Amino acid sequence: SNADDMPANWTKPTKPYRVVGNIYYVGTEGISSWLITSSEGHVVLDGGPNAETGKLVEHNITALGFQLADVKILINTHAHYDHAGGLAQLKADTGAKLWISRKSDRSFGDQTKLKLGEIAMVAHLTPGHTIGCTSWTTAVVEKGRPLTVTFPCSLSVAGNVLVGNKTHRTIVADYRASFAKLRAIPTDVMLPAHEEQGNLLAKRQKQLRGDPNAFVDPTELARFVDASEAAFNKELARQQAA
Ligand SMILES: [Cl-]
Ligand SMILES: [Cl-]
Ligand SMILES: [Mg+2]
Ligand code: NI
Ligand SMILES: [Zn+2]
Ligand SMILES: [Zn+2]
Ligand SMILES: [Zn+2]
Repeated sequence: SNADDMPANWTKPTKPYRVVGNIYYVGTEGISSWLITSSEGHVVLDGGPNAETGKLVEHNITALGFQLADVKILINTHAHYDHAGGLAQLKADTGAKLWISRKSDRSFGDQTKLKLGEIAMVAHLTPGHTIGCTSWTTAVVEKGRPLTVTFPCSLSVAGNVLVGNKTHRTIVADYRASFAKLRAIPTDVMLPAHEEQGNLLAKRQKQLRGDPNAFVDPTELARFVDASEAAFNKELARQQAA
């Protein structure tokens, strides 16, 4: 069965940086983690694949000039190890409250609003890969220009049973509804959970060369959903033939 070897870049350090507005990238080369800041405290979304990368996230937060003690809320895209594995370490070292859609401190439902000072975020449940998959949205202002931001879950089909799933019986219908929900979200800035899903490394280089809108592409979430759904369709067709 699945050997769960980790691609090398999932645990490879990369320099943290400001993306847009009050959103900062603090993850690894391959696995995203995001710091969203306010004068009343910060949110961290995802923690990388293990306790060691959770420590790396901590040090990226403080390398950007912020205080770890000011992290107040931890959130998640989906609760598998590659995105959630570092959250327990961050929880222990920050005393922050861990939000997880229904060890967690608060459950939440679809359209839940998270507010912390200037931070306003909205959870959009996007079940499929797991029943708890959560995509997050927010908005920022960058050089006086308003921008909408979406943190989609991974839209993965890795290890999913799509025909005769006895656990998640509605899995195919959930995926298809989640695809539709994500398409219906206007999104100037898509910030995905894996580097290759957003070309984040190359965008960071564009930014260092002076591109002020390197992360802005209002068509990208539609293109990501379309690509994830094509891969979903292919895997579904394979499992149906077998
Ligand atoms: Cl996913
Ligand atoms: Cl994934
Ligand atoms: Mg827009
Ligand atoms: Ni389309
Ligand atoms: Zn997963
Ligand atoms: Zn992943
Ligand atoms: Zn998902």
